[PDB]
Amino acid sequence: HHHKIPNNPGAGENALEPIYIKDDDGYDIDTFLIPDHYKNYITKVLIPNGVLKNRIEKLAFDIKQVYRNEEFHVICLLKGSRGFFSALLKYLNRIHNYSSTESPKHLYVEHYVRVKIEIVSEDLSCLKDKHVLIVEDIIDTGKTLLKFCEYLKKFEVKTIAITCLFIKRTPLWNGFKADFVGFSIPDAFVVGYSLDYNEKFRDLDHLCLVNDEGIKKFRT
Amino acid sequence: HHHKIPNNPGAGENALEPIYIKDDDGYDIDTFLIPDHYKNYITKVLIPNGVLKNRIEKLAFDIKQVYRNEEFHVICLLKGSRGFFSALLKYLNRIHNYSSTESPKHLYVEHYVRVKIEIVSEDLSCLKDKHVLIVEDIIDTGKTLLKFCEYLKKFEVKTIAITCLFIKRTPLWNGFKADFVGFSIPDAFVVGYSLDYNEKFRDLDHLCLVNDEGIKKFRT
Amino acid sequence: HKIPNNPGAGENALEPIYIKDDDGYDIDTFLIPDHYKNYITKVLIPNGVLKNRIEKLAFDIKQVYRNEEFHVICLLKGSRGFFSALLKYLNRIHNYSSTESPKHLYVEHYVRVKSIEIVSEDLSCLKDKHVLIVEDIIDTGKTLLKFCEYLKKFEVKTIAITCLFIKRTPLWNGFKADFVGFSIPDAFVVGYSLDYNEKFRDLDHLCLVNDEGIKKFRT
Amino acid sequence: KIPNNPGAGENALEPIYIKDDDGYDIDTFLIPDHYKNYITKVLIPNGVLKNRIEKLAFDIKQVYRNEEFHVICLLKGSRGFFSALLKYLNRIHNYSSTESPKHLYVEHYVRVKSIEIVSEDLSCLKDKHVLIVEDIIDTGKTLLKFCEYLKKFEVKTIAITCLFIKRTPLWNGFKADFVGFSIPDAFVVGYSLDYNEKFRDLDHLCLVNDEGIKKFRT
Ligand SMILES: Nc1nc2c(ncn2[C@@H]2CN(C(=O)CCP(=O)(O)O)C[C@H]2OC[C@@H](O)P(=O)(O)O)c(=O)[nH]1
Ligand SMILES: Nc1nc2c(ncn2[C@@H]2CN(C(=O)CCP(=O)(O)O)C[C@H]2OC[C@@H](O)P(=O)(O)O)c(=O)[nH]1
Ligand SMILES: Nc1nc2c(ncn2[C@@H]2CN(C(=O)CCP(=O)(O)O)C[C@H]2OC[C@@H](O)P(=O)(O)O)c(=O)[nH]1
Ligand SMILES: Nc1nc2c(ncn2[C@@H]2CN(C(=O)CCP(=O)(O)O)C[C@H]2OC[C@@H](O)P(=O)(O)O)c(=O)[nH]1
Ligand SMILES: [Mg+2]
Ligand SMILES: [Mg+2]
Ligand SMILES: [Mg+2]
Ligand SMILES: [Mg+2]
Ligand SMILES: [Mg+2]
Ligand SMILES: [Mg+2]
Ligand SMILES: [Mg+2]
Ligand SMILES: [Mg+2]
Repeated sequence: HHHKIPNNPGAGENALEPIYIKDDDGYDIDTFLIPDHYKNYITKVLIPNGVLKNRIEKLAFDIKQVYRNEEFHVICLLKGSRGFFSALLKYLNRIHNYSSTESPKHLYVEHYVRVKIEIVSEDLSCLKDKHVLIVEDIIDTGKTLLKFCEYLKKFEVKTIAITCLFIKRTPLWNGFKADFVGFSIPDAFVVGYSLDYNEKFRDLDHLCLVNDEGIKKFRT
Repeated sequence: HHHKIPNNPGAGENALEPIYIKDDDGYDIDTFLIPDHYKNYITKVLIPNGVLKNRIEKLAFDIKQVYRNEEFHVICLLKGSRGFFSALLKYLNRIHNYSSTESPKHLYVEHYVRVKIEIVSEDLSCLKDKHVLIVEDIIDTGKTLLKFCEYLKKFEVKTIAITCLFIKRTPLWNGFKADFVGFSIPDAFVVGYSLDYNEKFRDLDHLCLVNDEGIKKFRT
Repeated sequence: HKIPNNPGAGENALEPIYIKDDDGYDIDTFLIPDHYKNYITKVLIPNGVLKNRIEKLAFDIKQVYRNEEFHVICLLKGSRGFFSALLKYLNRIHNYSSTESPKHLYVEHYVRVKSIEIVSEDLSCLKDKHVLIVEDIIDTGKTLLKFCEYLKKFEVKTIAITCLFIKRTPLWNGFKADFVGFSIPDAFVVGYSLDYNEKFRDLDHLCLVNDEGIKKFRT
Repeated sequence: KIPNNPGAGENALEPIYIKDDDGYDIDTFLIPDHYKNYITKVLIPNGVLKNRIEKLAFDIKQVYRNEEFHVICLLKGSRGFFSALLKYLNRIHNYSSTESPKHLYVEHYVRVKSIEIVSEDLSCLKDKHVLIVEDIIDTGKTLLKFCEYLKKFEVKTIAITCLFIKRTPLWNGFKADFVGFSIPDAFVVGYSLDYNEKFRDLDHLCLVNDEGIKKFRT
């Protein structure tokens, strides 16, 4: 197929189905290598580090398939998207190096913002007439991404697409769909892979569920 | 714990329980990156490449726990165990580089054999009074390892332990258990990760099931 | 050791790799993207050397911060490659260490500094904290001198600077890092998140731009 | 096209020239603690090895494109070079849309002693393109006779890829078709290269000091 470049933020019109992580599946602690200082604070491993990398590699492939022959500006939503973002660039670089047929005019430009609606970033005025690809780690209620796309309309961009690693199946979801989705995960608080609980558990390579002890230990 | 070093080949006395791959689960083709030349010959992806490495990383951890501060000789069963073997060495080296308390007399020595009982190797007499760890890719009926352990007992080795990446749940299984098991997989013919079908699909990074077209296509 | 607390001095700084003047590799030696090959003179430092050096820097950094929480600051957007690579090996050390405490590790922070302008969030939370600044390259050292002085306004405990490349420019103001990777000749380099007009960031190797490259991506 | 003159290296691209007396000291990279007192210097970092091999795999695929070729791993010193080679070879095949499962690579494993060969029948290599993967070329005697031994099984072509070639005055003039590094006349270990079965697990290519030779002498 010839894929149209996505330009309807929240719709996910031609979005491919993500990996469906069923309710109450995964692996126990002793299955993979988990840091000793985190071992007593984790219920179970939801998604192994290797699966994440393998999925993102396919996401990077899907993204290149639709942005083939156009330059696009990626926006990293600090600081939870850092792991997802860097892995994405890694596999994007690999694609540009192993398929040939390439032009230094159809590549990507890195941008970094922090969203809390208030924005800590650069001017973003240079995004006019540009293809924007938003890189978010996780969608819960969809409030953050909904507000952010309206704020971005103020800079007169050409298109807005959203890639997301995890979508939580929360009933509080407002219907905001990403155009490139990695995983569909249960309604549980997850940590690891740059996803945190009070700035802890970011360095955990696997996606895990926090137990009662972890929440209590690192509570503010 | 204080672990005894295993010396009862086929018993799996203190074997830790492996990952249970259930019947009729896995991922479709469009989930991960599959080579275009193999895509029409694969039913589904059983185990992603990343899960394999993450489990093997833990196996190397489990292996080091019982062989800590002891020299042991690893035996690679060519040519299907190659991938498992290389990954095992990578993470073993990883452990040695990230530990201030080790000695060059407590490491591992590589040996390579070909089993078709016919054995293609070098001496095997140098294994006298040595700790031996057999590295097998997959145990099906358990006949190969049962005879091989008897033949290996002719060289007066100290101990014989077996690590295995996949054990198939075949009713024809003779009860041979490995001491370090990675995955327990359904009774289906799998390929990928150095596992072949008529010397094909070895270069496939994921563990997959061949469809009917694939079996017919590469039949001799 | 002692934990460094004198930004610009490099009191106990270890000697870095000295990349000599007029050495490196030609284009056909390593893998270079086809779209950048005609715009590159030579490969100065291979991608693999970078990873191996950073892996050692992470070891030196953990040696002095062992049992201490420290805050790493990524100086966007050129330090990104260095920063992510640094965390990878730091996690690696923490993941195999049976003598660690989740209260004593590292905390990530991100700032954008241009020449002096600061785009960030709080940094007031760096009070009574050990600060480790992660910079990709030191040229004249002016940006880092003002930033370390400005950072002194937040009453932090310590300020240490780790740097991947230091250029031997006669314009150097004498600012020394505490953890240096390479000492490079006075030439304009690109690759490994180092750019020329937002280009060449995706280049895995550290390379020198030719005259055509300068003209092509000129503004 | 396909190299078919073993030992000549007719169209071999010149490799990286590691000059006499360059490299890095111990405190430069990560070295295992049980090996630090037994190593003089680091000659070639592990990363340079991988990056060079990645380019070698590219060069190899350029000439074998659209044809089946059989790779031969000379155990057990070529294991490191071989596994990395297959990694990047697979890497190319996984991102290429013009590949054919009829035209890829087939792995073989032989063990060479000093000339006797412990392997399979090798009769399945009849009329096949063969690529020999050797860890190091010193005098070139071992590889010279093996090519003669392999040419009796009626193979189509014989090409040789080598990671390191030593500048020893005892060299017989045997040239490889795909060369990684040209290294000085010194005994190196690491990256599956051994000294009495030691230092194989060493990720960097290093030079053994006098104490190390003394320590692990048989
Ligand atoms: N570790 C975890 N984090 C979560 C979880 N659900 C949400 N979140 C996110 C919490 N969180 C932050 O910590 C923001 C600051 P940073 O950590 O730097 O990205 C925002 C939440 O992301 C979802 C929002 O975008 P949304 O609700 O508007 O869709 C979760 O189950 N675990
Ligand atoms: N790809 C796959 N291979 C399999 C499968 N079941 C068995 N096997 C193995 C087939 N096979 C070989 O091809 C031997 C040659 P090599 O491939 O070079 O190691 C031996 C089988 O391994 C199990 C025997 O040791 P056992 O029956 O005695 O326990 C399978 O479901 N998929
Ligand atoms: N590609 C290259 N970039 C360089 C080079 N020397 C400096 N620089 C840096 C150029 N540069 C920027 O592009 C700033 C924006 P960003 O790329 O997003 O961090 C600042 C320079 O960094 C040195 C300052 O810290 P300093 O002057 O205080 O020592 C160089 O030889 N090549
Ligand atoms: N670690 C090191 N190993 C070396 C060195 N020079 C040679 N060699 C090789 C030593 N060696 C072996 O140990 C054979 C067994 P294996 O190690 O399992 O392949 C053979 C030598 O390879 C060169 C032969 O092909 P050639 O001399 O006939 O040209 C060296 O400077 N360091
Ligand atoms: Mg977020
Ligand atoms: Mg959070
Ligand atoms: Mg087998
Ligand atoms: Mg087989
Ligand atoms: Mg900078
Ligand atoms: Mg710049
Ligand atoms: Mg050899
Ligand atoms: Mg040897």
